[PDB]
Amino acid sequence: LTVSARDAPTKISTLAVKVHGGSRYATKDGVAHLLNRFNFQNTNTRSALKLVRESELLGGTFKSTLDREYITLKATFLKDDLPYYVNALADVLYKTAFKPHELTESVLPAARYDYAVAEQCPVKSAEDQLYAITFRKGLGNPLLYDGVERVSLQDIKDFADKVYTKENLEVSGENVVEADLKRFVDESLLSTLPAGKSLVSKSEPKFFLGEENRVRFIGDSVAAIGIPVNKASLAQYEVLANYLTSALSELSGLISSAKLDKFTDGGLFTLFVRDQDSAVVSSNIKKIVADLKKGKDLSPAINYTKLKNAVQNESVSSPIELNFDAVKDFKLGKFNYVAVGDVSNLPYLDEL
Amino acid sequence: LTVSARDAPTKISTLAVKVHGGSRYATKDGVAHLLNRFNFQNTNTRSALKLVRESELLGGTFKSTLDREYITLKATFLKDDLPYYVNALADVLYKTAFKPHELTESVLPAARYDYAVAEQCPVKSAEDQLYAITFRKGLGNPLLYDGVERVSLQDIKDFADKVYTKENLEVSGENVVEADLKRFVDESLLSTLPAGKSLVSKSEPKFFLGEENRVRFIGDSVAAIGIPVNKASLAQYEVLANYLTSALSELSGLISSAKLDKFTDGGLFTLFVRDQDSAVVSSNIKKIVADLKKGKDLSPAINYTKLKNAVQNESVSSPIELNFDAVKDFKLGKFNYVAVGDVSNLPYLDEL
Amino acid sequence: AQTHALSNAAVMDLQSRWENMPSTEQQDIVSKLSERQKLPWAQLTEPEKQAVWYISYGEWGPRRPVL
Amino acid sequence: AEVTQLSNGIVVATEHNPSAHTASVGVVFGSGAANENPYNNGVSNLWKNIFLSKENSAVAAKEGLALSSNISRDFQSYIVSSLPGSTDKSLDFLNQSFIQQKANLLSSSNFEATKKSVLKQVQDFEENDHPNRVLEHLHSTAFQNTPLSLPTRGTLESLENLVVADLESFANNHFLNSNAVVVGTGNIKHEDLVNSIESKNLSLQTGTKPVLKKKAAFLGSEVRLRDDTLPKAWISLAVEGEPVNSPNYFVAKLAAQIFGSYNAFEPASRLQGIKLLDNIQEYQLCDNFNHFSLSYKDSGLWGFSTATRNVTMIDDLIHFTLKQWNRLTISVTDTEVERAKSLLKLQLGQLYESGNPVNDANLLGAEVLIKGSKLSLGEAFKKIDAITVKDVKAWAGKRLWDQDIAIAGTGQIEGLLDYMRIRSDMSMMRW
Amino acid sequence: PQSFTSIARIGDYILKSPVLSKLCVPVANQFINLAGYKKLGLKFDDLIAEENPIMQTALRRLPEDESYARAYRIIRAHQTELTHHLLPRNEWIKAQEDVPYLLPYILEAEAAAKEKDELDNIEVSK
Repeated sequence: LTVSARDAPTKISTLAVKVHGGSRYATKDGVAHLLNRFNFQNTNTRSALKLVRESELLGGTFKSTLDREYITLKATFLKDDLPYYVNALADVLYKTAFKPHELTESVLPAARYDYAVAEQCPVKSAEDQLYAITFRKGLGNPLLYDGVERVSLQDIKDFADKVYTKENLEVSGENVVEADLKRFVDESLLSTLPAGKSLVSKSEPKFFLGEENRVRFIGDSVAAIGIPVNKASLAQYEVLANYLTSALSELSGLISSAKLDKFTDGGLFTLFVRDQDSAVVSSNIKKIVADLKKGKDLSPAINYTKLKNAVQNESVSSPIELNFDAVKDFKLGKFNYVAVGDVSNLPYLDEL
Repeated sequence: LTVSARDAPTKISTLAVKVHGGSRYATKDGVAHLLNRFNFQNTNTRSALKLVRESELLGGTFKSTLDREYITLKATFLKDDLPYYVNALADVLYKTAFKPHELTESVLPAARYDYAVAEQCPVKSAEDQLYAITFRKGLGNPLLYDGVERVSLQDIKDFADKVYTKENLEVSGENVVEADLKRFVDESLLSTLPAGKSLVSKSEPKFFLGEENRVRFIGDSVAAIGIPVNKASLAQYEVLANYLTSALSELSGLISSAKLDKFTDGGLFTLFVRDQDSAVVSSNIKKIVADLKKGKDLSPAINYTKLKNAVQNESVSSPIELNFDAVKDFKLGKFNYVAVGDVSNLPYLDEL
Repeated sequence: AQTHALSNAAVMDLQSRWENMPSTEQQDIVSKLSERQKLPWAQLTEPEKQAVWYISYGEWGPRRPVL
Repeated sequence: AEVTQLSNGIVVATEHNPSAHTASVGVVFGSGAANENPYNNGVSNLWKNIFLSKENSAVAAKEGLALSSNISRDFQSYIVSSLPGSTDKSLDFLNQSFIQQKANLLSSSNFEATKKSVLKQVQDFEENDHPNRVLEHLHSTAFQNTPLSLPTRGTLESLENLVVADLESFANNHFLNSNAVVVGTGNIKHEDLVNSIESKNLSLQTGTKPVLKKKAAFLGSEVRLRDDTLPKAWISLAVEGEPVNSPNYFVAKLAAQIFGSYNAFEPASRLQGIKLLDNIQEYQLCDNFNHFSLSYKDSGLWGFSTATRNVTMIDDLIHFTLKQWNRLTISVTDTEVERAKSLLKLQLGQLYESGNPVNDANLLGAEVLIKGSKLSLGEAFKKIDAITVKDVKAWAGKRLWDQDIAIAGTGQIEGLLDYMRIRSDMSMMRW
Repeated sequence: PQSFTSIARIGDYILKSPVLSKLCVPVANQFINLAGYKKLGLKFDDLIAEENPIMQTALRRLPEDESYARAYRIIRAHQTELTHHLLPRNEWIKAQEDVPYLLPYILEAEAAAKEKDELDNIEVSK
């Protein structure tokens, strides 16, 4: 239970509760997706309809977001309504009803829509494949629920009790008086949560290199590569991501996207090539991997990376401080590869 | 243009025309499947309806079948209508109409039904990936058409012009006089076909060992392994398949199916384990793999496999000649592996 | 003089667009066509020729009819 | 908070945010797609892509700078973002690449390549972005034969005939000191920005922008682009609205907040306190809708947009939504007004406090280019809190009750009824 | 309800006869001009009644580009007639553009339906 906030002369405030309950901690496939969609339903003292109607007359909104590390509950509101939204967030983590009719009428249909709009994007399918073959169990767990493994109402109840503990969440606010937030959190239902254990481990995640996978798909073709990154190399691959997409590189016109996803214990580097013609995709990926195997000079991109890092760390309240000053060169070694689309006309790993 | 027949004092006759035009010779994905479903449509002299109505009053039927090596046209009829059915098959290979509205109304809807039926079976899925990862572009081509690669009406016409040649097909008959069949094969439209070239390549195909693949699926979990076989070791793997699915083996209770598919240049050995619960699939596949690594004695099953091979070869006319008299032992080496179903609870290749 | 031709986006249909053009943009078209008429006339393009005829004798301004 | 000076023909406006981690400087011009003609439509879109070309961006990247540009109907902006300790580096880049030395950007092999890529962006927009191309045809038919009807991206026929001499003509008439505002947002100081322009002697041309002949004029009409191969139906419908500087500027925005937005697949959007949801959820009339209030220099639009898959019940969706607009004139509760007050303040507070210095620069320059200054957020909250039920009824009586409408639609719109049938729904014989 | 196979059989005999072609074809050209469907921007093949299975089959097998064009000519004719006017003379259909585009699809569908009726009433000899 760590509480922190920053003040400002501003009319709008934000409050977030971050829980280490993402898909990498899920006991069953999609159990974290179902708990995320179950968040702001009826509680034991208040209904979902009453919460929406009352909050609208006060000027506020609610949102729940899921990624591979966190489940986040967010409230945006007017500045003077702070004590109302502290109790509202505390009630969600404490006394959710978990009614059987709420799963079939509102929670399951919502999860079907999220899965339907993500199975149509070949880039999202390729990224999940890269996570699966790099890390097998854990960070490689599926993100969304698709019904392959049967998840029941009792499983969602059990998962919530495991992750909604006093030692597994952090409270942060924007444009909030820090002294006032601590008093409101202290006397709310958050202080009476069970004191469980932190689910985050201090070790490094086991990874695999040299893997491959192909998926048939009707639509655009996608080719992608993936590189696991440890803690010491995080700054080197952050410059590489910004150098490849910017105008400093001749390869920028062939690369659809490129990014580094950073965790507490490491990260993963991803690069995507996507086009409607399979011949274009085949020629581009071969030229990209041949140029990176020779080497690059990532010095002219340090200042550009420093500005881009500060842009995306403006909202994040706990950004790890990277150096970027000791980054000189890059040389491609071993990597994972995934092809999605017209796989009978796309290259294999041994041909790259 | 090879013609051969076997005679018998019976009532029913059978005529078959085998073309080296299977899925392994397809220029585009599923173009051989589409040519299979256009084989008995309208010709330039007779309609599809007229042929069905005329042969019903004479006592005969028609069929066309596709596999990875052959396209087969077959006719079953009463023994005295031989000349009628020779010309009916000759007209199919010569002057098929290939109309734009036949593909839209009859051929494409028939191909969608075939693909949807095979997709619902996890064993057919696991066998397809085993062919894909062992041989990549030869025998690894997809069998059925799914629309991933666009195939036009001119593509099907071009494919037929290449495989329907006088040097690429054989004619066989059962309960048919051979002298009469040779006369009718001549003075027919088969003798006026273009004399192209045989598409058969004698060299052994390239294969790959130690591969893996996983597919998520809702239904029954399936674990399968596959082994490429050369021409000189076909008999050894023929005994092993019969032994593993017989009462002589203790593993036959844990095995769902096992077979050896034979080609003129080699073969592929397949073994499947299928169950509704993924805990049984994981346990059964581990016991089978460990036991096969130690080694098995196949001498007790030689006599059993001689009779089983005779059962299958009665219908076939050109089986592979095998000996079985020198099969002594077996020890498992390297193999490919595919997991279909609830993959998060099924083992990986490194754990077997 | 200014030698390069006036672009098609400039004088495509001068008769239809003349009445709504801003005045300062009307003066700029006149200035450039005056330097262009100093060249031999066999070089000028058709939209350029139709513009110079319309601006002098077109049925606008003074030449507006009674009804 | 904000400070504006007129040291010369150029105007300097700033917004100091000492608790920020970036700074942005740039120039916003008071011209947009409303200052073109059918034959050069899309010139201002070509200028934006020249500023963001590869060669121009390579120079800025080596210095640690990021380039941004936006084109609207009334303005266009060119922004350079940088770290707080490198403001003078961005002013130099803006000067040497845009204010002066514009010929190297306009070189051949650079105009040709940029033009080829913009032609591809426009073609994809006209074939894939159905909800956004319908809103563009709504302007085209509501303000036909008028400056306010030209699309902000141009057309395939204007661009295909644009030539080497067409782009230089536009910048002569419109990129001037009297038409420009220099804007600095983020971790920058007003005194530090003015002291830098006065040293580098930054200056644009000294002309005056041309004066148009016509003005914006609303005309009730409709355009239909039927396409039976598409799976949905996209429809936009609006009446004449309020321009910026109108006294009824916040009443029209509050009126659009009463009906709000909707998403059929979001569980919390089905519990909103809007009475329109009771008629459209029983048979699933639509997938989503949103109400807007667009304000320009001369006029504006007030209406809503929908996308639906229930192609056989489109008339019910239109009939029920227009009958709810009828209640603004005759019978609107106090609770509806008080709820919309709280949601409008939250929506405005998010827009003006997003924390992105690029967004603030566009909003600051556009406001100063019209009103001469910028209204404080606290001053806007006082005006919103003062609206009454009697103000809503008076506004809706003159703008909505029995008035002409403009309609645009595409997709499977065979079930959209005729103009007069829809037009007759704007009042009711019972009152 | 006369079949197009019957019309074509009679029509061809006139065209292959040199004597009949010179006396009948001139009359037919004046007959078409006086009919005046070209002044509404229509071809003759757009006037054939379509509420039967034979014409619903032929219209299904027509290519998309032809089908889209036909739908525009029909809509334009309805709006022109609505106003009790004609089209401007330069928009009229020319004689060289009035071609039987749908006729081959109609004849192919008619031949299939006739062979189905002759096989349903088949009688096997010997």
